[PDB]
Amino acid sequence: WKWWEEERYPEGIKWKFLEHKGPVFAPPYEPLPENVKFYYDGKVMKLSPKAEEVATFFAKMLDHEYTTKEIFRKNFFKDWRKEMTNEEKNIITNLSKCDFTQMSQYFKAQTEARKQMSKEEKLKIKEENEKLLKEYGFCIMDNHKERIANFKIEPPGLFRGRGNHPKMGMLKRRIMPEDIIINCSKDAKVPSPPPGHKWKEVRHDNKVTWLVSWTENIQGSIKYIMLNPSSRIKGEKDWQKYETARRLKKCVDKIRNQYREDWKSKEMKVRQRAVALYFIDKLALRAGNEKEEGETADTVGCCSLRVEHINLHPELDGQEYVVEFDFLGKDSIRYYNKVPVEKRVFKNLQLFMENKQPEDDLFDRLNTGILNKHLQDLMEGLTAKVFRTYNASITLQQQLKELTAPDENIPAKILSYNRANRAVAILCNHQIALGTSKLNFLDPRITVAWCKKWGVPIEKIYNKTQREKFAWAIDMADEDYEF
DNA sequence: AAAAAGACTCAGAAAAATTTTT
DNA sequence: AAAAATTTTTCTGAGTCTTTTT
Repeated sequence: WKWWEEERYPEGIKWKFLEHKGPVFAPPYEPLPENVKFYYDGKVMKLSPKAEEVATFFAKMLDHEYTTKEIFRKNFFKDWRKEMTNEEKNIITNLSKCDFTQMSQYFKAQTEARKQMSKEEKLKIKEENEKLLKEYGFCIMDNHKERIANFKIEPPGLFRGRGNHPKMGMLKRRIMPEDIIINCSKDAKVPSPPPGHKWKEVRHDNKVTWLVSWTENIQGSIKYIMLNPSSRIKGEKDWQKYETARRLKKCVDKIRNQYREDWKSKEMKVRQRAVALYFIDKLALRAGNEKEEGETADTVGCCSLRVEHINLHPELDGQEYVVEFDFLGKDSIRYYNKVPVEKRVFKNLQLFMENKQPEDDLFDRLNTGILNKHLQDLMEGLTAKVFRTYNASITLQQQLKELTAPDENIPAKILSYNRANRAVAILCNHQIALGTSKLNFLDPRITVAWCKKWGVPIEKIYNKTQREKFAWAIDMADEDYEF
């Protein structure tokens, strides 16, 4: 169904009808075989069901060094006791006297056991799996069958944040139907909660896209279940995403001229803003929103850089006015880069950097909101993130341009393609991994044009899954598309 | 005015399928 | 074939940006 060949809905309205079967809850907990033992202070101790299970989580991760760290254990053990009966709380005073080995051994067993299984067994579980997909992996939005991305409820276990995360080891509880909110069209058949239960709520909100949600206990973040990238609802937003970035293309040099001018501004705020944008524009720096203390690991972005994240070098290794960046970004991915900037920028930074402590905010007097506000003014619907797309995609365009070899073999052209990709991955700082940018930053039409231009079969670049994702791009693109 | 809540994009790990060698 | 290597898929965490609320 070439949904791209249809009329987009008004703004706000996401669909008119929607019907799903709700989430597949995590299966029940089967207790350990009586032969599988736990010991506390070297004394066999059979645990309460809830307690046992939790111990199993830990027991199941015992080999990761994860389990050696202080936050993890502290976080872990605390939560576990909560799940203990009173009397258990009385005996297990600490985690250090617990023996999860028999527990650890057991599962490892189960592991290899599975890793060696009969082929028939291998197929039985696939057919099983497949059956699941047919039953809960699709929904009906408006007039068609659409696949649901994540239909399996998040299973209880131990929280695993990125980097030096303060909530590492905390227990994720089991989500009950009483925690789930259902989103569907009023006229649609309501999925029936499991026997003996009730949904938290059933809503019919067509301004949103999700079919189910609930709140994740450890961060209080709302989780959702939405459709597949192949969705119209998904593919449309993405097509629009790239559309916007091309609009930026069309007024980038203008915006640029402005900020360069603002560097000169009287009001320092205007200056911080402008420098900040310089970076975003030039280095592809993220917004850098203000994170809630103690909730996540310490990672910063453009607007949230603390003065200690950059080191100013009037000169270094040949170049002058070099900015040395060194911080952890989203997912705690490290950002390190020595950058020769405009003398003006450099000068502003010294100024932004004076009279402060290492922990102070470089661009104090500035935030993402302030930033984006100005951006939208410059261009309707313009945000810091648009810059990243624009850059990636535009970088891909020229790179492939200058790199694409006419007197080249398909095998050869593919590499040209992949190098052009590295350049992007490089700027986006994906760690090197071309996946993210290929999948989320590059206007696929660019790749479709190229394949066509160079008589290279899409199949050679895009995998099955990706093709389904970029089908719009695939079906509606000239050899002559130009981002 | 601002902060908390809400929703949707993008991120690498872990795992599972596939392929490629030995 | 085994087992090692690579690619694909699943998972859900981590941001951006928005809207509600106070």
